[PDB]
Amino acid sequence: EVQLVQSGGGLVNPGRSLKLSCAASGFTFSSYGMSWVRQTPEKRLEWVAAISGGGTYIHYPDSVKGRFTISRDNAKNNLYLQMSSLRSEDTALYYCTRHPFYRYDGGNYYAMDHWGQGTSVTVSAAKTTPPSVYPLAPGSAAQTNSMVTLGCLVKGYFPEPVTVTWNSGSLSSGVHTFPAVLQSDLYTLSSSVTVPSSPRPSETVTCNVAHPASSTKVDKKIVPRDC
Amino acid sequence: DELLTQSPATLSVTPGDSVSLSCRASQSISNNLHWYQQKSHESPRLLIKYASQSISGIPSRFSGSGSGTDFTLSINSVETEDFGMYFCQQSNSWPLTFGGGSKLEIKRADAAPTVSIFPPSSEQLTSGGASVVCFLNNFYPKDINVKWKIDGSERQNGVLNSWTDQDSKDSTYSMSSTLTLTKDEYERHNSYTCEATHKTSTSPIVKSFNRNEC
Repeated sequence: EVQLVQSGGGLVNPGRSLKLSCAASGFTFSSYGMSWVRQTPEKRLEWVAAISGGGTYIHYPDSVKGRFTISRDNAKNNLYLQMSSLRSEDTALYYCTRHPFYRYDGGNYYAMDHWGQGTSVTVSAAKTTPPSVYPLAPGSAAQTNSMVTLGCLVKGYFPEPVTVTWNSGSLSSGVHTFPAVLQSDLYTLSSSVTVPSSPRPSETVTCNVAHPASSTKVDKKIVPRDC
Repeated sequence: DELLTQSPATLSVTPGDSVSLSCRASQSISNNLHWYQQKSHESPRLLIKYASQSISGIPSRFSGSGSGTDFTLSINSVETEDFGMYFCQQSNSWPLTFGGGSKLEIKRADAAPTVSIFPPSSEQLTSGGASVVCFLNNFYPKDINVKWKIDGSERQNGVLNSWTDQDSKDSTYSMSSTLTLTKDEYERHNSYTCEATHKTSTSPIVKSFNRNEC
């Protein structure tokens, strides 16, 4: 128990606003101080706001002071972060975290002993564009083995993320999903799968892509064919 | 504003070796130092409370030591479950600050990539574009050099690479290399080559295809 779950993250233009939520469970919420922490793409951890078991005594780093507001609802057991005046640099994963039992033992410290899963917030002017799904089949010419490799290119989409499964989640082993790379405001991602060269054209290999942002969903058969 | 300076930044270890991660502080901050562990695709975890005092359910293998400007996290035998990023955080004074991070990697034997090359889809081709893709699979160490050659001459223009993080199964890395051409420039050259130069060999591993079809 002691579960924290963030929601509300998404694509925002620079200058717009977003409101994040964090649901607590497994504890008596009003007895604990919580904080918001953001992880940046270059993998750094930065603290952005603290809030007490009862409300009062909100703390901010100089950077956030004036744009973000940390709120709680001790009733509905929800922590909030209201972001405003957003700018590109606020792009990152936001995590809600809780601090150890808060007592008036004459001022003490604050560790973060439980953390959320994060919500992603992207500040960008780029527009939502769904992906193009292309099948990568190998040339039935003269491979080297008992195993054949197959792929799918997910191209030209915005923003992240996309979900890519093989055979609807069935084909689990021999999958490599490569991290998306952003170029000219659109991301491109690839996924590869290695299956035995017997179940080849015989058994159908399909890659399932979903890009929630565009509410897009493509099912693309590959069957290791003669090109 | 405290500065926490973490050393080393990167570090490869043989499962078995003890390691020491340092977290220096620009100021005092006595025991107000805490250490977190973040595995791949997971959230940070509390490990060491006040640079000595662990939490629980954590191995005894992890030791937190220090007071003042220098604090250290000791990991006595390195195990596969143990590789990820390690962060120190100071609670002493607001604004709470963290240190850059100490990435740990599993040093394994060297391994040659299995490369496969893929011509543009005929689906892609309608839309006027051609992406030629090479996968460089399960190699170690990470540093690999990939070059595109069109009819023999090196092509720099239009390439986008993507490396995976270290695998949890066997400690390898993977990589996708994409070259993007227009159908027009694609229908004007004959041979597509992708050459990978890795530690593992003196000769570049090369995989090619000739355009042609049906």
